[PDB]
Amino acid sequence: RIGGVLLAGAPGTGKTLLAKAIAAEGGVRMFTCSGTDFYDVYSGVGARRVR
Amino acid sequence: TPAIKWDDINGIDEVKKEINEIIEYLRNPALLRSRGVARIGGVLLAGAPGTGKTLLAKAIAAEGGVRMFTCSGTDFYDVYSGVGARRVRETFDRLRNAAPAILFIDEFDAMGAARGAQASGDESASIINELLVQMDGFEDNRGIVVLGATNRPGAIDSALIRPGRFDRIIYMPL
Amino acid sequence: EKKESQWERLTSSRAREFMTKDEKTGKMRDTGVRFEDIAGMEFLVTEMREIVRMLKGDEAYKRVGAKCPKGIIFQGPPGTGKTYLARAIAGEAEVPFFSSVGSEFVEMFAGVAAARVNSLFYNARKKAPAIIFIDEIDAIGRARSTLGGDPGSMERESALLAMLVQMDGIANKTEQVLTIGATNLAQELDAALLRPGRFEVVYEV
Amino acid sequence: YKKPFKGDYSLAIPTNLYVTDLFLKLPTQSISNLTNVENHNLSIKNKIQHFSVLLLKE
Amino acid sequence: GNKQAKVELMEVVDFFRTPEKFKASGARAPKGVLLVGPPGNGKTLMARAVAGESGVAFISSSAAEFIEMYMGLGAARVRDLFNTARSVAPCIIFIDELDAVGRQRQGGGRSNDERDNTVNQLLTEMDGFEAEQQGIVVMGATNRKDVLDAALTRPGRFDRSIEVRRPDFQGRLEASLASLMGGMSGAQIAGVANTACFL
Amino acid sequence: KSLNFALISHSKKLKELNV
Amino acid sequence: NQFITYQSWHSHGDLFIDYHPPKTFSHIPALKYNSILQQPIGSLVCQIYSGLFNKQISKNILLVNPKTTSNNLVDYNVLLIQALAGETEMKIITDNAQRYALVNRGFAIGIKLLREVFDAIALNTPCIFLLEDIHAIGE
Amino acid sequence: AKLDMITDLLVIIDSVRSNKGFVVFATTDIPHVLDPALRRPGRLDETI
Amino acid sequence: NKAVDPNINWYEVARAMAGFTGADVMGLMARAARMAARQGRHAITEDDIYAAMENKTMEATLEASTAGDGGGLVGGEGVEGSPDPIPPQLRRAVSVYEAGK
Amino acid sequence: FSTITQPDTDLIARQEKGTLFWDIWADFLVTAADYYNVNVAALSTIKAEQNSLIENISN
Repeated sequence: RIGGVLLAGAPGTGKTLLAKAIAAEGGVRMFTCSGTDFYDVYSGVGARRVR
Repeated sequence: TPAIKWDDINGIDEVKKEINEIIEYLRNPALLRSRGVARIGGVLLAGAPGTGKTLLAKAIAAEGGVRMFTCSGTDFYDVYSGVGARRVRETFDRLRNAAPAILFIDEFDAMGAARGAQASGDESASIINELLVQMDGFEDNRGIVVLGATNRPGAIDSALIRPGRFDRIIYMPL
Repeated sequence: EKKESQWERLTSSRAREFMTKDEKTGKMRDTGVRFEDIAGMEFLVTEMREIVRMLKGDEAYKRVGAKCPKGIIFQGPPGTGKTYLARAIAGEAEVPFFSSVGSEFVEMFAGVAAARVNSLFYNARKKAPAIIFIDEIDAIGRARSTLGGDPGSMERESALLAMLVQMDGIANKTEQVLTIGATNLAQELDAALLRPGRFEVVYEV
Repeated sequence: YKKPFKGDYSLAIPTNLYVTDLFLKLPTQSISNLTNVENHNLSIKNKIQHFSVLLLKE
Repeated sequence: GNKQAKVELMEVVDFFRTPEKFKASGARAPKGVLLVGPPGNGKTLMARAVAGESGVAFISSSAAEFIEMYMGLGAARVRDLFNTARSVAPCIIFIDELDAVGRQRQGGGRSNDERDNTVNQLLTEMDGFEAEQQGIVVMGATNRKDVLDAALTRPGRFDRSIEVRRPDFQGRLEASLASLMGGMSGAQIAGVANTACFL
Repeated sequence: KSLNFALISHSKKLKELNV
Repeated sequence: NQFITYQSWHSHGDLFIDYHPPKTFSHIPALKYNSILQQPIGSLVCQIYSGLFNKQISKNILLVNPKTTSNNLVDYNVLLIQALAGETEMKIITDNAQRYALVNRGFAIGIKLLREVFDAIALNTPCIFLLEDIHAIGE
Repeated sequence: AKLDMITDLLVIIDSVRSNKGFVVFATTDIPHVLDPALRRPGRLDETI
Repeated sequence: NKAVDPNINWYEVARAMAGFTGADVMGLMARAARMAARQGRHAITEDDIYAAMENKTMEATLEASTAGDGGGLVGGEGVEGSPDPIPPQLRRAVSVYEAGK
Repeated sequence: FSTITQPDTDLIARQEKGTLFWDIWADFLVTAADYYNVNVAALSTIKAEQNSLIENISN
């Protein structure tokens, strides 16, 4: 597998639109999240959320 | 339910009319509606505590010939999560039974505040949600006035200020 | 019969008792200091002697309805002798004395704080008339600093709440229990201890 | 300046700031002719911007 | 050596084990020693020597170890340490790095509540309703003279302001050479000696 | 406070107490 | 009195859906003299009365009432939105964005609360969300 | 004060367009301090 | 997808939209439909899109020149510093200004 | 709907006995308050509940 892909450019130019178009072409549904969401007030929780 | 007259109070002159509004609301509604006051529930008493307070509210009840209930917001929420919601629920049900009444809550900043230096989790949210729904409506609080004593009205959340909760506010001067 | 006993051991009777016989040997838990070794604060000594003699059942001022202050706060800079003054009031009052510290009412388990202050006050109420001394009440009576979700902040708030309730209790009729709190950071106290019914006397030392 | 989407609200365009000052502020006031003052009739700004119990607390 | 602190340490061990002349003169007891000075001049070694001269036990502890994320744990540890001290009857209590805990109890931040509790517990264990008295001396070690609490530096808890500094000419003689290595502490002196031996 | 009939009733009441 | 303040559809936070407020556009005579208000407010009212607002795409509208009112003597933004909901006889859910201005231990609990609120209001359609003081969190 | 809440408020406001049936009214008295990203299309752009 | 007039030179319009992202374009077409409704049409024209760009610029300036008192810049309001029928001298001055520019 | 979504026998019987216990004979708070209460720790096994109960019987 090619694997992880970095999407870069202007702020919010084509990121979610491109991801949704890719998912629609692949016939799958996104599971979108953020790196800010992978955090909590305690330690050892964000890694568990990543897993 | 606890057990110097109103004319024995002389430290206030102008706000005596605003308190007289509460006397006339408890003694004769639909006269208060003819003066534009559709409803009056929560009334906040602010200023320096120790002056008036219980004396004021007792005089209010003694001039309105009406059941008087005393509670402290300190005792409503101590350590128990979710229990305080049922506490204020049962309080308001008892009040709706004995219903002309002047429930007086003391130390309103125990429950009338928002998140801050206390652990604001499920406990304060549940007790303030129950206070909001019991003060708001649906369960008709006919003849029920809640006099809340506070020292920092700006510390009272934007949930109990919204028109229809505790909109009326009385400042006790010196 | 074991978990309740363990909870009682953890959250009960965490103080010291004075001017009573020892529970194991019968020795009188005395301090040895009276109102003669604390010379230098004579007006406050006269005030504390008046408080003690009024607590002992004086009828000289009950005709006018005078009421003995419920709580008494000793504030001032460190080293002025508030502690030695409290030992002198212990040795002179001859009443069951309950000595504790504000820092002794702190634990990591939720409930302990309130249970300890409740139990202390309850023992005082049963052994009436009694004098309670909590050195450095600012560890308990500290005001809320506008922000924070600390477990210590929870414990401090709960210990406050319980204390405020036990304090307003004594007022009602009740058993004529005098509580004394000595501290140096009195300005770091909350907005409720100063109120009437509560620690209504703040003696500046 | 006055572009459709590029110069919308940006505080980097000085003319937008002049427009806000002109339409929301009370004149401008010029430089004083006094001594021991900074530019106007004012001193230097603060560098860093921000019972007995109540008596001691205050 | 050890600046002029050795006379004070002699006084400490003398009224610890054999008062005699102090009881004849009417002096009761010092009840605290606050060693002020930079680290590297044997601040803990002097207290170890005082305990060895007085024939009492020594337990190594510092104020940083009392800083625990469990609320009340540091105050409980301080209380337990003083209870074992009273059980031992007598000993010497050493508290190291007092500048990390006992500093300016004014409040602020969610890291100083337990710290203020520990300072208040230390205050009520050093003084308070008389529960220890006796021949018990508590020694603390700080690098600054007065940065601690006013009650902690009050002369009823730490009533001896014994100060040590870098060794002088005779101190460096004891531990032509002192002209060359004059102006640094004994730890750096020992490091210089070890480097010279390594060369 | 706004312009409603409660204000007119209050004005009439104040006139009656001052008549 | 058909004006009721029931809890959310999920119920047992507490979204506090407000049903049929007792307000009309006669409460605002300042609406008929505002050229800006007429098109969006009339479009919303006619979409509601036609039923199309049920099946329309959700939209966000910013309201600006400049800070000149003394204290909180009847805010005209909430007055206008309550008049819209009362004239249309439509559920209105109000909230303040100050209550979601929470950052603790490097984490924003108010963001999770606002996301939960925005996902919960998706179920009580058709309705009018009224998020006041968006400047408190959108600084 | 960690102001990472803006980049999540942007996603929260942008998620309303996928929804249907309701209308959101965000009120403010100070639109100048509002984030210009929040004024971008797909977000709180329409202003009355 | 939606209803627009087919006689639109989308290149010339996109030339006028130099410096835009794609969601910006989307929202500009939405407010162009709003301007079409304002002029009284269901279809969007290039005139409607240009009016949408002008409306965005004017709204941006108006939310910098009314934030607390304002004055003059927003005429036609029916309140204090805003006569509703923009006077003939004022509209003559505005026309002369814009014609000179 | 209003008739079928009404309390049944269990809920109605738990509404009168519950009222009688926690609402009618919970007025003994004024009695035990004028004689002696501590409350709070009057939960669990404080053993003052027994003394208060026998004092209520003795009157």
